[PDB]
Amino acid sequence: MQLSHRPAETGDLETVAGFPQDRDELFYCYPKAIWPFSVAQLAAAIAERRGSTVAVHDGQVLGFANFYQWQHGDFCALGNMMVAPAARGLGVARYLIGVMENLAREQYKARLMKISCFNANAAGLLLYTQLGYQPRAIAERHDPDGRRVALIQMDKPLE
Ligand SMILES: Cc1cc(=O)oc2cc(OP(=O)(O)O)ccc12
Repeated sequence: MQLSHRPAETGDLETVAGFPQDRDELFYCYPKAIWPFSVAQLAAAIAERRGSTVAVHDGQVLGFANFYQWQHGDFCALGNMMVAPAARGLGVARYLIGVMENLAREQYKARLMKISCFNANAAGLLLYTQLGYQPRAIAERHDPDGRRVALIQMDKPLE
């Protein structure tokens, strides 16, 4: 894996919008989105968020992430973390999370990164734990079927 990163571009939209493979995956990375996902929904998120970034390997966009909260001198909150289906488990999310941690430190002077993860997303909970994130709180949310889910709110000091 030879990964690089750059800001997301218009031309990447269609690729990235192809990443969520089912309603659960879309919900875990973008819970306000409606299935089926679309470029317009992704672009609307990008326009109201900050730091939309892609990860690239062998000429392919393999990952995407941004911030949905940012508070200068304080923290950022990571969201829209998506990985191409052929590139799962290969370190793309770990890579991009490290890039986003640097961006939060450098641009926003953040002392903390927040990641919230829905309870069903075991792979996410385990990854964030490996990367040094700690659970802090659990909040109730509702999924598109009106069923109660638990949002596990995690954080990590930055340096
Ligand atoms: C997990 C997740 C990803 C994302 O991109 O946005 C989120 C936005 C969220 O907003 P509320 O706290 O429900 O207002 C919750 C979770 C996420």
